[PDB]
Amino acid sequence: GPPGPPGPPGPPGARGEPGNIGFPGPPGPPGPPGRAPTDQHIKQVCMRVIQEHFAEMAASLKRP
Amino acid sequence: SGPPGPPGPPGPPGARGQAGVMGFPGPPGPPGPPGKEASEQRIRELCGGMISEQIAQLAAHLRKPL
Amino acid sequence: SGPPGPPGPPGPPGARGQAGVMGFPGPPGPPGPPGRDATDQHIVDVALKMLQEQLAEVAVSA
Repeated sequence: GPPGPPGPPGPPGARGEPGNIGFPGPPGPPGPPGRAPTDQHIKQVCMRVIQEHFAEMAASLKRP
Repeated sequence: SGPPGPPGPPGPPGARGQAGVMGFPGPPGPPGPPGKEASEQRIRELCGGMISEQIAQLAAHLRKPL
Repeated sequence: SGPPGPPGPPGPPGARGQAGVMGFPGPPGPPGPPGRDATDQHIVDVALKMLQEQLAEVAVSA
C-alpha cells in the first residue's frame, strides 16, 4: 500500500526579544539670561548711596 | 498497510519582539549667561544730576545763618 | 496495494522572531537654570566715584 502524506507545518517559532532602549535625548537649551538693571533701579541705587554717605558729604561740605 | 508520511515542513518564524521603550531625557541645559551690567556712562547719565542737586541742597543747608 | 499511511508528524517550529525595533529617541532635557542677575555693586562703584569727583570739584572753590 502507498505511503501517507507529509505532516502539518510546525508551530510558529518563539517571539523575538524586546528591542533596545532608544537613544538618550539631547541636552536641554540654556537657561534665560540674568536680568540687567532698569534705569529706575539704577537711580534708586544711586540715591541709596547718596543717603548712605550723606555724613561724608556733610563733613566735606562743612564751613570753617 | 501504510507507512506514515515524512514530518511536515518547518513552521513559520516567530512574531517580532515588542518595540523598545523611548530613551531617557537628555541632561539639563547649561546655566543662562549672567545679567548684563549697565555701563559707567549710563550710570553717570542717570545719576549725575541727582548727585549734584543733593550736594547743592546740602551745601546750602550747612551755610544757613539761623 | 492497500490503505495509505496516516499523516506524518508536524514539522519543526520555525526560527525565533527578529528582535523588536529600537525605541524612540529620548526627549530633550529641561532648560538650564537662569543666569545670575547683575548685582548693584557696579552701580555703587560709579556712584561713589561721581560723588567723590563732585565733592572734590566743590572743595576746589576755596
